[PDB]
Amino acid sequence: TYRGVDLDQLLDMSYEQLMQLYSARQRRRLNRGLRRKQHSLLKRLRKAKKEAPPMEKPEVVKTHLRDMIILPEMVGSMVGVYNGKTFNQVEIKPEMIGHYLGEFSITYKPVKHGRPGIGAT
Amino acid sequence: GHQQLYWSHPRKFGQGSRSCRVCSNRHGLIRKYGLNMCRQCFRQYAKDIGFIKLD
Amino acid sequence: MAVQISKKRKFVADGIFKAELNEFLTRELAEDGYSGVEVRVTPTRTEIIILATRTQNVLGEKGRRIRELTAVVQKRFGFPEGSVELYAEKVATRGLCAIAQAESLRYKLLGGLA
Amino acid sequence: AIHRIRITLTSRNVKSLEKVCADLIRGAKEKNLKVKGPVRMPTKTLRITTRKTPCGEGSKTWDRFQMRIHKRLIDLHSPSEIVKQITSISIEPGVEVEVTIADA
Amino acid sequence: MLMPKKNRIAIYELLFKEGVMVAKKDVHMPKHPELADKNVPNLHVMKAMQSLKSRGYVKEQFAWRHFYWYLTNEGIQYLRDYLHLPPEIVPATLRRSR
Amino acid sequence: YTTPKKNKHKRKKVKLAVLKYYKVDENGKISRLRRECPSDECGAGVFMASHFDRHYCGKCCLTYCFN
RNA sequence: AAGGGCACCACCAGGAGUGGAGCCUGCGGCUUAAUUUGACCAACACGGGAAACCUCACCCGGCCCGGACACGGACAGGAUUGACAGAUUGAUAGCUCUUUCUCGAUUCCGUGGGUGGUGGUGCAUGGCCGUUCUUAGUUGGUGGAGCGAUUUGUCUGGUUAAUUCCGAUAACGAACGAGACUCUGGCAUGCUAACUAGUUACGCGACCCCCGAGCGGUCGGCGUCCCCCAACUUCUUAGAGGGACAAGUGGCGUUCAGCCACCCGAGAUUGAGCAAUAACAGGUCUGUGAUGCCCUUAGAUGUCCGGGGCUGCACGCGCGCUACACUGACUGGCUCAGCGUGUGCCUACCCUACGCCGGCAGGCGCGGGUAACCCGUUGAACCCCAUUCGUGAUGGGGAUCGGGGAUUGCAAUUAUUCCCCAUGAACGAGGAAUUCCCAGUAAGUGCGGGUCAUAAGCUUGCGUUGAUUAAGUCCCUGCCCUUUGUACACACCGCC
Ligand SMILES: [Mg+2]
Ligand SMILES: [Mg+2]
Repeated sequence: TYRGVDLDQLLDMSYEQLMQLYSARQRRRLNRGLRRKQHSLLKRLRKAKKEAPPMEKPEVVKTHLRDMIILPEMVGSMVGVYNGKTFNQVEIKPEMIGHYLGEFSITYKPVKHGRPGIGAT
Repeated sequence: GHQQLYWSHPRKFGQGSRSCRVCSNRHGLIRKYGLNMCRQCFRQYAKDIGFIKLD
Repeated sequence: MAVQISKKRKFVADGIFKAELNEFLTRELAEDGYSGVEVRVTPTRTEIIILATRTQNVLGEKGRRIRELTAVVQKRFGFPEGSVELYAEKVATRGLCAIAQAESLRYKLLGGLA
Repeated sequence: AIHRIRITLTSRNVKSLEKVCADLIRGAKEKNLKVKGPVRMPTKTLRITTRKTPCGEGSKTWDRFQMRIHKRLIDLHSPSEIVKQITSISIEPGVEVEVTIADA
Repeated sequence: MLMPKKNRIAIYELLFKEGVMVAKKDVHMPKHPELADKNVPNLHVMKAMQSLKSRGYVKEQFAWRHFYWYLTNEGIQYLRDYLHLPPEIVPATLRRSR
Repeated sequence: YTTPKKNKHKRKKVKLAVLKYYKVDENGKISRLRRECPSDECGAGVFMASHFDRHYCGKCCLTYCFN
């Protein structure tokens, strides 16, 4: 439940009234025109989901654009998000709606602090 | 590539949109009074434009 | 008005034009004993006066090179046609022009002189 | 037309502006037009501050430059027409002039 | 350079109609300022003039961000017999009012 | 270096012989066996492609698909 | 080692601090595919270096040649180029593949030869600039001396900020630097001018007293350069000039050079800029179509495109900001600035009055301004006057963090910025050490400009408020001149 309505209503929740359910940043993003790359990615995920076998997850789809905002019609896809080095496949959970795709493929590994070198004498 | 991606990335603003009018440098530009000249080039030519030292 | 820029920007643009023209004359008339540039602008038209030693050398066959430079300055800065004239002036006491003497020294060094 | 015009002069130095503002009005008096007094506008000082070094290593010494733009306003007013009377500008290089009218 | 004929002759006749031509250094300029109607990219004219300099029919002068190509005497007859022109039509710099 | 991918194979063209994709019969009868591009920018001189499921114009870049 | 003089990048007497806390920012270290790199008084809010893309030079991948010219093959019976579909691709890169159309001599191949590179080399270099050193010192000719390296000139002394000058004098005659010089601030009721600056007077007005004044008080309300329909330049502007010279008086002084006190004066030392010889293996080849040599140059170290990073954290350090509060905080009212900017060749991107909507950040239409014409009389902060708070980690502090709302952009996640409501952490004046400073000075305080599509904790300036202490010294840290010792000369960070 993103904003109190279920996912089923979100599937047929058109863009014009969906912006009143997103936050301010996402609403401004959707107010501005989505470019052709995002539409092509949406068509690709739709193609993968329709060609996906029943009761089985779809195939992986890769992309560099991690500034995509998550839409409810992309739930359940296998999306591989670039981290700068490789593509990181990630689930779309029913709780990830207002979050950008880049938040789920970290751009660095967390540091394991070692013995300090010559510095900090 | 073809023309669709060779210069597709916009440079209608920002630091990469501006270069020195002499040496085309992208650092230390002087946009004041539309001078559009590099800091080094301005020190080189300020006598020629007419910016002279008083104090 | 709206077409014309402010006075400060206009003086800045004039200085830019002066510096660019000086650089062009330096890099073009280096072997012709270039000394300096003097420009006289009027609302009617502009007059550009080059100070140099070898006027007969900067002037091509029947003024060919002076015509070439006049066309170059016509094209690059986009003046109205026929509104610019180029005069080549012989300097007085060329030993007093540090630019000419330095260029002559560079010519001597390029000749192979110690 | 019956004409009342405005003449403005500006440059980077004061000697040339002063000699133009002197000889032009003297010629106007010899050519018997009454002249509105010369108005010296406050000077525009264009200041640019720049580090002397081209690298950044040093003692952080800033080189400051100036450009003093002085402009003078002189209004030539005659009972009869003006432009057919005075046409010679007598302008040396280095000083800018703009000739407008009361309507402009 | 893969640039076609139809702009090559246009650039050539611009270069012959007057003794010089001026081109800013910008390989990404959508359109060279003069010869506006021909829709010729600036990179094509830059490389055409570079090839002409390489063959020696034009000499090049470089200010801050501009080229100042000067057509030479070996550039006269080459443009003449490339454009199929009798030796009577001259560039404007060569002969004026005479 | 040591690029993980092999060097990408650049396309080499097919080296087509003389075109000859039009035939006349019994002492001369024109037979357009290739599609016409109807646009002005294509013209009536050039022919269109003969793909197995569409037609392509070399200049007009239109696509006529037959189902 | 001695003698003399000098400096808040030294001290004294003080002031404000830093170092103690949080945060911003830059170095090191750690981690990383990558955290690009230089720099270690004279690096560490520096490279005008406040990077989402670009910047980018780092990494992960994908294109193009933007490989001229010459030679030889190749070819109009096709050298070769673009491309719809599908797969393939992050990609709607015809990049590759299946598939055919299409350009036509511009290309393709190979051989030399270009070319380019924020690639390397500042210990090859130019230029720039920093430092030695902003101290007062430096040199030629001729002459004197010494075999000569060299020395005199360039000094015993007195004086100065100053080898500044007076004085002696084997020196004389010079030259640079200092000085002189330019800008700046301070006085000019002296001159010129002012509708793009004002003032005064007057006429319309508007409001209060109107008891009764009435040439009463206020107006940044309207007008008198609308052309006959007022004068004036003090206030403002900016030009020409003047004005200050140790000039006058007393004292000290070889009564010379100068020094102290004082009257009159606006001012009896306004701050800056420039700034000698010689030098550094000081920094920049990442400013340059400044550049030598070397490396690469088609699977590119070129170039373009996509993304990430340059911010990444057990930690150390530098410059800053915020504070630790009652000399305060909050709320309301009252009241004064000055620099300086504002719509663009590429280049799109301006300052904004006023009206309306919204609580705010913002949005919606009318204008002005290319500018002493508009923002703007820049109604700034500090401060002042009144309210509340009450010595508590408290109404100080706002770090961290949740949610929501707008702005810019192609894109705001690793939060651009802003706004609102939430949480209130350390911090109760900071060890050893250490920075800067003598009058509109420190410090408090805000405002412009730079960077800016969006932006300042930085910086350059500007203004407001505004001091304590001192008119000395060499004690430390150093410097100049003379003498002296030296076994040093890469010069005591020496040599041994
Ligand atoms: Mg409170
Ligand atoms: Mg001894």
